[PDB]
Amino acid sequence: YRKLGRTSDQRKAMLRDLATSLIISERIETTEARAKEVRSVVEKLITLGKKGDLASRRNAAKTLRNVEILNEDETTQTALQKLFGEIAERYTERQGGYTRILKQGPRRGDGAESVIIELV
Amino acid sequence: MIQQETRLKVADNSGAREVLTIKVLGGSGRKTANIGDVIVCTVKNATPGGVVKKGDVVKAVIVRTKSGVRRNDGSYIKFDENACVIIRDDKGPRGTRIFGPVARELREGNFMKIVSLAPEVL
Amino acid sequence: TKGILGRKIGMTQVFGENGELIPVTVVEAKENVVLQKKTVEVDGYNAIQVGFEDKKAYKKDAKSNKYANKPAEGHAKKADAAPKRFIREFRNVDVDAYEVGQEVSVDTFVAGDVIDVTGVSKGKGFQGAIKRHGQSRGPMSHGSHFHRAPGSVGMASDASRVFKGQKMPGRMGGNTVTVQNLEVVQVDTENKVILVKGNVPGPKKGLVEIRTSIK
Amino acid sequence: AVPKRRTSKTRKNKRRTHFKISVPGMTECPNCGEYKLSHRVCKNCGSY
Amino acid sequence: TNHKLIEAVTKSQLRTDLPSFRPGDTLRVHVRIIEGTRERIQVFEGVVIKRRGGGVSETFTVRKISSGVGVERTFPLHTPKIEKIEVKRRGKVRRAKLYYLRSLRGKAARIQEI
RNA sequence: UUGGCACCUCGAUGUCGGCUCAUCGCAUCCUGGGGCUGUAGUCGGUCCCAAGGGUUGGGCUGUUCGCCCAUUAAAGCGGUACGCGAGCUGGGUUCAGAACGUCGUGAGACAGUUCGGUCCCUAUCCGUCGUGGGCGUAGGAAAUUUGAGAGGAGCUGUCCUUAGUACGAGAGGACCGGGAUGGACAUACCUCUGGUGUACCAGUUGUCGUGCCAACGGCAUAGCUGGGUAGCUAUGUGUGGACGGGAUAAGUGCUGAAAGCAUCUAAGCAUGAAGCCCCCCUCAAGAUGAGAUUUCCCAACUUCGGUUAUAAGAUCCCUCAAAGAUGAUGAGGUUAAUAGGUUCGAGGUGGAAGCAUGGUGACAUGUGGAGCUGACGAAUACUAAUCGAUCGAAGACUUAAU
Ligand SMILES: [Mg+2]
Ligand SMILES: [Mg+2]
Ligand SMILES: [Mg+2]
Ligand SMILES: [Mg+2]
Ligand SMILES: [Mg+2]
Ligand SMILES: [Mg+2]
Ligand SMILES: [Mg+2]
Ligand SMILES: [Mg+2]
Ligand SMILES: [Mg+2]
Ligand SMILES: [Mg+2]
Ligand SMILES: [Mg+2]
Ligand SMILES: [Mg+2]
Ligand SMILES: [Mg+2]
Ligand SMILES: [Mg+2]
Ligand SMILES: [Mg+2]
Ligand SMILES: [Mg+2]
Ligand SMILES: [Mg+2]
Ligand SMILES: [Mg+2]
Ligand SMILES: [Mg+2]
Ligand SMILES: [Mg+2]
Ligand SMILES: [Mg+2]
Ligand SMILES: [Mg+2]
Repeated sequence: YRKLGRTSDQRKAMLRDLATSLIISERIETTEARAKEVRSVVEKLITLGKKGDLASRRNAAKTLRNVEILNEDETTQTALQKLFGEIAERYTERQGGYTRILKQGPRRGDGAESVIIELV
Repeated sequence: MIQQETRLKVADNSGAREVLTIKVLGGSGRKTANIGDVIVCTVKNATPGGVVKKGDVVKAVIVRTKSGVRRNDGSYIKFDENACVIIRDDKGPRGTRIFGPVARELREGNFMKIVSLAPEVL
Repeated sequence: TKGILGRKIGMTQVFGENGELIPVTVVEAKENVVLQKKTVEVDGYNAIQVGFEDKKAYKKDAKSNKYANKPAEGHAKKADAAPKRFIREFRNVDVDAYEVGQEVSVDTFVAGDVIDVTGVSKGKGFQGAIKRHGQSRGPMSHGSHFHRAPGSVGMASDASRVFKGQKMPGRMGGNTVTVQNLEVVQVDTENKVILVKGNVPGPKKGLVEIRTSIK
Repeated sequence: AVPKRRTSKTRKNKRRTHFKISVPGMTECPNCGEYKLSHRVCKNCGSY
Repeated sequence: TNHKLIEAVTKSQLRTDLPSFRPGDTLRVHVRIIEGTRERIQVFEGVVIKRRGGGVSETFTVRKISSGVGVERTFPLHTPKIEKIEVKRRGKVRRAKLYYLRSLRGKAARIQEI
């Protein structure tokens, strides 16, 4: 695995903050090497959603943050309920994958290769 | 692994109680020793009376190191302390009443006098 | 005599007779064929060449090495065979055996034979002087500013240069090395493996050349 | 630690013969637009 | 499943007749010694400290106090020089490696049963 | 070495010992081969050939040097700015403080003691260690090779037989040969013994938080503690150097004259060292002298001035690691298992959550070798390695065989 230029405690925190906002917004834009690493983290988290029992509900809460979504029709759900509620429905037949990575050009301030990672 | 200036316990009734190594003899450049090797040492602590007295320079044979020996069948043996028996340079002991267990590997060192005097050989 | 090619698999142990334990390297030596017989009349020295592991046939838009190309196809057709990945030569064998196109099977060795094994080493990258050579390092306290550097590199002004062969840092790396006087302990025909006593140079799934001992 | 002589104009110019830069990949956007970079996504001025 | 060719080769050299045990159990190991002329058998009794490894290269370790001196002894599991192993008493521990017994003495280095 | 001379260096050639790293000589410490002996044997003395390799750990001193303790086959002498401070220390000494003795009316001094006292520099060129690009090698490519030359390696003990024989009054005690096993050193590797193992498992303290219990998270060196996969590793596991051929050194000889003898030499023929050359391992055709074998491919325009499109084959670009500073190398690019995921395993940890039961309670038992699991193995196209672009030959003359 990669180190991403951070310390062990910072890398873990940056990687689960990044995985949460991919559940909220379903496609985000970041660098190349960071998207290669959050690829495997978020798909192990949909596997927990497809099981659906209590013990894996407890295990996914190790990783996700506490974020409220202002859902449509003025409803509100947490990020954990949205994982076991909607994403677990769409991928009940597929056996892996669930994400893709699309490359773009460099940014201006760096030569950093931008990347869109989306949820499929 | 027994270097120079390691303390050992003496495991007979020859009078000595603790000793420390001067040379690991053998060849030039020799560094360590194990069960069945012969070292030269000085007594640092003695029992009143007895044959050897404190400050003598003697020769001795290693029994039961802490990091033990590998055998040909892939078996191991290990002990809790280092021990030692002062010899007369015939490969015969000074005392008469070897204490504790003694490793098998000094059978082929022609130390049969030491093996016979001892308790359990494992 | 008795050359064969194979690749490393791993390392295990085997209990010999009377309970003796011996460490063992397992080498898979599969589908070796004789591919060209060389002659002192045509080439100036007698040898055979052997191809080890077959690969896929010619394709129009190959972009890698697992498909043979047209020079390799015609060379591996003149002996009626499939194209191979590794090709070496053995000039210790007797050339009056080995018709071209034979399969040198794994049981040309019998348990008890002494052999020599050749491969390339692991490879370590850019390494410094106390790792690459066996150099002593400086003191770690008492005010020293000298820990892992090399020492002096020459004299003063007689020889105002550095001699060559001076043991500076650089690439530690993997180069060819042979080990001598090993043994074959057990030959398996169905799985086509050889067990050798000891350890051989190279990483896993490497490439080793086994031939008989010259001494 | 310091240079003993200046460096002439020839020796400076022989040194930077490899100090160059390369042309990029340059595929095309086949649907609609100008050239994009290879294995990238023709977002702007592009439909691929 | 380490590697398919490795278990295929070393399968035949692997014993079958051994009982089951986990660390903390008390074992009697009948080991046989080739003397100068004979094949005399000797028993070594102790407490299993650890088991490690897999396959043919399995290994365990038993610990005994002989003459006030602790003695460790370490065997390959599938060796042919062990004749027989008896499980003398089951133990009740909570570690997989019992290294804390090395620095105990007296009756403090005791293990419950079952 | 102590000195004599005062030729370079005063617009600076900047330091004694120790550390690290070496290289050369031989007037040879050990090992090898011989002669003489006041050499019985075992041991020794002295001289000759010989520089391949090897040539120790500590106590006291700033110390060089030297003494001593224990070992060793041996503990050699010298050169290289009394080898090496733009590679290291800074104990010593030519700095400022202070004190003793002595000298001096005194300020001060000794060269006599003692305590303390700041070691700068981002490597341009040559040079060395490693790695790449360009061109060339009378067509262009892929692969396997020869080996002119070069480098490395080169050590040694103890025990058992021969034999308690030879020798000797006895005490003592062999050569020549034949076996086994070690020390130091060098290389490869992680099955074993062990180390580490910051995205593995478990226990535990304080405080804040997820509305509360219960279960979890953050911070406290990774909070601490006990274990630990892959990989990297030694103190661990394998292997290596005491062989063989040729020419020689000191030396021993055969035949043999000059000189009717004798004479190892003048002509001729042998033998003879771990040293020389081969034998062993590694690199090696930029070996411009550019080598060899096998296989693949072959165009028109044309003012052949060059243009165009190209073959075999490569590359750009992307997924990677058995490889790696970068680059190169190697595995792969949908006619696909390269990576990720999913499923199943190995190994590691050691009995999850929830529920039930017993107990005043701390807690215990069952469901259940449970659950979790990074790097390891196999299967599976679910995701991504798309479409594309670039480079790339068209076999010169002379002569002789045919
Ligand atoms: Mg922290
Ligand atoms: Mg050191
Ligand atoms: Mg320029
Ligand atoms: Mg002078
Ligand atoms: Mg002058
Ligand atoms: Mg003058
Ligand atoms: Mg000047
Ligand atoms: Mg001489
Ligand atoms: Mg002291
Ligand atoms: Mg000097
Ligand atoms: Mg200097
Ligand atoms: Mg003063
Ligand atoms: Mg006065
Ligand atoms: Mg002070
Ligand atoms: Mg002081
Ligand atoms: Mg001073
Ligand atoms: Mg392993
Ligand atoms: Mg609260
Ligand atoms: Mg609570
Ligand atoms: Mg906080
Ligand atoms: Mg820990
Ligand atoms: Mg792999």
